[PDB]
Amino acid sequence: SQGLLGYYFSDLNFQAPMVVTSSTTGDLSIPSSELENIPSENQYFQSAIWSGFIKVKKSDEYTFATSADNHVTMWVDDQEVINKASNSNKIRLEKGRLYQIKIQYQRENPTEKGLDFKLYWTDSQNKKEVISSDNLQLPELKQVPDRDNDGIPDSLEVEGYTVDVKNKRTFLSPWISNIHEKKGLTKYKSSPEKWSTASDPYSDFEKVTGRIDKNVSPEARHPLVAAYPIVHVDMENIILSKNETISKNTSTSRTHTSEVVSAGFSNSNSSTVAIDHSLSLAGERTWAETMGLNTADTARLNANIRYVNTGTAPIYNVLPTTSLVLGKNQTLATIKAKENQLSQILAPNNYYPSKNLAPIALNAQDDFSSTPITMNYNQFLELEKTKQLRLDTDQVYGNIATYNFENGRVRVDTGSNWSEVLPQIQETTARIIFNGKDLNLVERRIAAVNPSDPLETTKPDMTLKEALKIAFGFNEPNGNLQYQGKDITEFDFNFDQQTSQNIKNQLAELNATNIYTVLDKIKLNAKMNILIRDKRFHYDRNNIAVGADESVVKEAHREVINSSTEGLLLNIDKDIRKILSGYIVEIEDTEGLKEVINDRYDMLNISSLRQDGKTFIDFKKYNDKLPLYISNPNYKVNVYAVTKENTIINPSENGDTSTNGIKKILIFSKKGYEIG
Amino acid sequence: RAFDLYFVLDKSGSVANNWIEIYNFVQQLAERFVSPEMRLSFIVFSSQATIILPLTGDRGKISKGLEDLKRVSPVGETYIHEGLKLANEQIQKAGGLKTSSIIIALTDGKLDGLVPSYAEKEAKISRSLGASVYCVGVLDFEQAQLERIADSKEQVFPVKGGFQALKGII
Ligand SMILES: [Ca+2]
Ligand SMILES: [Ca+2]
Ligand SMILES: [Mn+2]
Ligand code: NA
Ligand code: NA
Repeated sequence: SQGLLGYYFSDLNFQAPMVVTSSTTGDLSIPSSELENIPSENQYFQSAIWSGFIKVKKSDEYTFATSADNHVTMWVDDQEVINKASNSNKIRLEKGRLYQIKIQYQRENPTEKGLDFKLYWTDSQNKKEVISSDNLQLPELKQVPDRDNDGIPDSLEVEGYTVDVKNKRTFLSPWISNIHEKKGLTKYKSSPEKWSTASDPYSDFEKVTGRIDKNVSPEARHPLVAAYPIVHVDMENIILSKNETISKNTSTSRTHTSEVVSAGFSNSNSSTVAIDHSLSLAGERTWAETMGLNTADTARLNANIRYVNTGTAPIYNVLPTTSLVLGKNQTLATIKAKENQLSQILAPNNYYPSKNLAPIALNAQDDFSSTPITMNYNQFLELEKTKQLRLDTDQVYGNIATYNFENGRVRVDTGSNWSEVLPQIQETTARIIFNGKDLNLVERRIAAVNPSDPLETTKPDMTLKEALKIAFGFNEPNGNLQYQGKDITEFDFNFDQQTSQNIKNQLAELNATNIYTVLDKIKLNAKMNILIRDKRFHYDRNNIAVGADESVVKEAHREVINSSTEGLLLNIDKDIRKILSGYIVEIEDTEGLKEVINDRYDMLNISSLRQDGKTFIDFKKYNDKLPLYISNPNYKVNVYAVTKENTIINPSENGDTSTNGIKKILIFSKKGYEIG
Repeated sequence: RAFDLYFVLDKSGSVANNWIEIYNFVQQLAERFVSPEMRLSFIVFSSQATIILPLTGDRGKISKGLEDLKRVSPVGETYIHEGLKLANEQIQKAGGLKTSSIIIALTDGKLDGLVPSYAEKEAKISRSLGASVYCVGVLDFEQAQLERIADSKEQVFPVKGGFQALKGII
């Protein structure tokens, strides 16, 4: 990365820091050009301090010197080397050893903006240069008023600072109201008592300075947003066989369990898998019949899975462990990955293995010693009847890649473990779970005060507004807090039982009756849970969106680009599609009598996405592959949507496999002549 | 001694432009076998199977069954086995091995997936109950497929021209 940490003050006595930055060489200058975010009068630096180390490449005697020797004191391994004069003193330096450096600069009469200042050295062959790049390095800023040793002066963390990117340098400067609002950079605040305000493995300084794992989420580079991994298993397809074939696609959703109407408290990871209930082959009946499975047999299960990181930090040497579960609590299997033999890293917002590669098989075909996953007869009927699995993944994530100030590199540190860090994060942050991205539950944690901790007294205040902006990217383009074209009021706020009381009291105290009016006034505390959900959808107890009002569903199908005896072409919104398990096509006569075309619970999967983004609802697919034949132009073709919560997934107790009885929603109805 | 007659009628999308050929064939068989001793049943199948006319010898009911068949709009997959099942069930309930029973299936024999084998099995069940299975081919029907359902190639005729042949074989 860089060399010496530099602090520049507008006063003469180390009290008002205007710039904290580092420079790669002995050139410690800050020209006029780079002072754009400092008030004009404060652009006159009357003192500065620099701090770090040199490692030298050849042992030798050296003379240090600066541009302004009379204004400067310098120490090298705690001995004075310049002092109130060009005190020109040879000092021995051995190669490979590190020597502490401190330069002090005081200038009363500041006739110039910025600072022109260079640190030189001369070897014994009398060669004088500005100290070059691979000699100076930073002080060790690991767990001059800087209580938590992160490198950011206490005063700045508490009053607030801007981080400005130069050409190489990052500038860290105090927040001033009438200059930085206008320009669109954020006001950072952090705890002067906490090296990582979020209690995570990266310091406030590492975060805002980019001395951090390149794979940490960009939002988690804000010192109030926690950087930690969040991993679940996503199943893609399953294969079932008789043990001595049924192949089905699956969809999986990371889950969050409410209690009884209220957001939950646990920090576990879980996903629920839907097994596709649509037909694979034309005459198929019950899974059991297709297989030849009699009453005393066993079934075997195999599946492809990927790991999914929806957190804000990467994982390197240990995947979490997972129970494959049926029903409430019949573990079918433990899924372990070999420790310390990951083939890549598992990055935030990414998969393992990545999408450009084959997924993991629960039983790989090379591996004759992998554990078989079996089911008894009774359980296989359960699986057929519920078509559902759950994957419970623990929070064991392995070692952390942390920054190292003597290397300037990021490396996996074997003394650093996510197990030690996670509990601290959980304890000192508020949790928000938000589903606006594509209706998937995404979790974030924000540093917040425990009002009862006597040392938390100096942690930044966190409002609900700021938390949404910094953690999720809500913004206020034109007065209204929003997320990607969706107003905040299109989302519902739900809290755990205790948070709920706390919020309600805050509102009463504010005289507010409506949380949307006072988002900037509502204070977050540690250990709060907030669940934020798109208002258009119905949610099951896991908070998966499983449906929507009839009105919403009907509206989302208004735009019918093209209709014909082969089907419908429409623009349907990506979220709506996610909650429909299929469609039913029906022909109606003059007298109201009806006949479903695709008249089987397993024949509803007739809709598909196109590359242009549009949905095709394919009439041919279960019409022996032909367009519908409408013998009479006064007949209607009616098309119905079926929501997830309404899907039938097996034949009736009476063995009836039709669409008879299905709760369905009318979304299109035209006469033969109105279609063409 | 005389016959119980079971019509198993393909109303899938693949034969929709020929429903009228199928209807006509049924009407013209209903008009030949008018003896009061004879009973018929009409079954239709696409992706479900439905008894349009329960086995019966009443002339009014048959006539009503024909008007019903005339209203059929063919659409759907071709689950022939669900059609033969409904025939078999009615046969079973009729006395089984007791009756002289006959199934006539009208179809193009274009079957997908597991339907060929489930039709083959239902066909064999039919014969196990003392019934003969005939297949009348619609359009460019699959010869082999229908031979595997019907008793033999003797009981496999085209629709076009197979009224004559099929009445002499009775
Ligand atoms: Ca600090
Ligand atoms: Ca700090
Ligand atoms: Mn067909
Ligand atoms: Na790092
Ligand atoms: Na999981």
